[PDB]
Order: sequence, then structure tokens, then C-alpha cells
Amino acid sequence: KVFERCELARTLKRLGMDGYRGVSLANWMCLAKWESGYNTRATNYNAGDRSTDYGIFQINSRYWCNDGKTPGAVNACHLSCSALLQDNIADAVACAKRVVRDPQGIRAWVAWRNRCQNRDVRQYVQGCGV
Ligand code: NA
Repeated sequence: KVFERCELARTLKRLGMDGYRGVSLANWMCLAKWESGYNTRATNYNAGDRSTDYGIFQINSRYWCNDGKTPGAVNACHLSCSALLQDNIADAVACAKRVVRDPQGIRAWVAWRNRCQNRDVRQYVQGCGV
């Protein structure tokens, strides 16, 4: 499904993402916006290394979830990558929390560095009542 901005903001807050490991809600919103445009069914195949990015946060199969076709991969979130394509984002959120628990934190997503880091991200949550 494709979330509307404020709808997603309220959903993430309820799931406990605001300030999770120091990452503000607006940063997670900026990340979801640039990664998938708030689309839970988005997938991106990386022909260069044979891995695929899944869901709203575009989580990669080489380390985070299992899709069976990615070479030399692990599954740190202990999930089938299919779980990251559901309309209900509970599992995608639990896995995103795992990703940021790693030593790079939010920086793990290159898109965050490119479009969110050191920018005014307030706009992503304004008017949402969060
Ligand atoms: Na994997």
C-alpha cells in the first residue's frame, strides 16, 4: 500500500520509532520518502551484487532478510523478505530497528546521507499531530 504522509507519521510514532536509538521521527519519514515514496510493496533488484531491497525502508537481502536467491547472505532480522512487503509495517519496523542498532546507525542507508543528513527534515512531520 502507499501511505499518505501524516498517516505514516502517526503509525511510526505508535510503533515506537520517535527517538529510537537517537533517530527522530522526521528522519525516519525522510528515509521512507526517498527510499520508496512510502510504498510497502516496492522492490529494487541490484544486478551488480544479486541482492534486492524490500519494502518501505528498502531493506537489503544480503544481510537483513532471507529471500533464498542472494549469494553469501545472512538474515539478521530473522525474517522472510516477503514480510517486508506487507501492508502492515510492524515487521518492517522491527527490522529497521535492528538495522539501526548496528554501528553506523541511520547512516546504514546511503539515501539518508544523500537526502536527509544535515537538512531541514521538519517538513516531513509538520501538521501531522505527532
Ligand atoms: Na539474507
